[PDB]
Amino acid sequence: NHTADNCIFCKIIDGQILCSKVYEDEHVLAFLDISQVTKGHTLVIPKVHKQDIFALTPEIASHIFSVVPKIANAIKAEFNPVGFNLLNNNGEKAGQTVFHFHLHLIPRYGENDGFGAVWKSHQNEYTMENLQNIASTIANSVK
Amino acid sequence: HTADNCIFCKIIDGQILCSKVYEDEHVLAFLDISQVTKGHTLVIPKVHKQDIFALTPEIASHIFSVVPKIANAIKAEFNPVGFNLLNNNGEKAGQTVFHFHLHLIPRYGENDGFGAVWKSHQNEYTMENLQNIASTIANSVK
Ligand SMILES: [Zn+2]
Ligand SMILES: [Zn+2]
Repeated sequence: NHTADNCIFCKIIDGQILCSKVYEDEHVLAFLDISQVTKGHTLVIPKVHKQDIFALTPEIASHIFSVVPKIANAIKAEFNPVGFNLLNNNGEKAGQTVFHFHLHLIPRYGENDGFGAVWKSHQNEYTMENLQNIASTIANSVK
Repeated sequence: HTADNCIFCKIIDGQILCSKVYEDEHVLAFLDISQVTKGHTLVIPKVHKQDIFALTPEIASHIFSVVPKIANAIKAEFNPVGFNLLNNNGEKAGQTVFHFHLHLIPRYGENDGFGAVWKSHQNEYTMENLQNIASTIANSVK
């Protein structure tokens, strides 16, 4: 459904589409998200087309994340944000719009930011027994 | 914030219980007791680092290397419709536990306790503005 040939991020990697580049190495490319939900909003992507988190190998995942602190620190040093978020969306129903794995690096400046997490705990819907069974179910499936 | 007062360091040290999903030499993953969605899991380094800015490349790679296999296990078991990763740094960005950690959040639908407010500012930037912003960041990367 989402092939490399039709992928806009692969087109950026291949230079057919322009980007405002923040960092590049053999494994990853980082460039500004044109939406700029906050000033300096940056995307970190693997050069190899992987659709979402479930398709990353350990090596690609390592290469992607290994550059995040240095990029976050650069944004921090230059724009002095009060906070910072990382976000990744997988699946149309979870907000994914470009089907090439990417992490959003989002600096926060305060009250008037374009990003915010709506967050609600469902803690009391679970007993101790329930959590133990959810945890072992996941644990036993980890490859 | 200190390492001796850190809840996650206590869990790593076995002074506090957790619902363990995965552990290796460098990382520990366990359920977030808030369970914003069923199977909501935290992945944390065993070494105390407060936030994204204090991670070394080596620690960052250890953390993320195991995320896809944990995300896949959650997906295989509960068939979510989607999935999000979230990390909060600084109290103004939502951080409440001061030991770096990633939230792995499966998504099922309308009862989900995670959502994003997302406001584009695309038309407030020219190409020149974006070029200058990017260069400023690029030149500051150490
Ligand atoms: Zn692609
Ligand atoms: Zn700690």
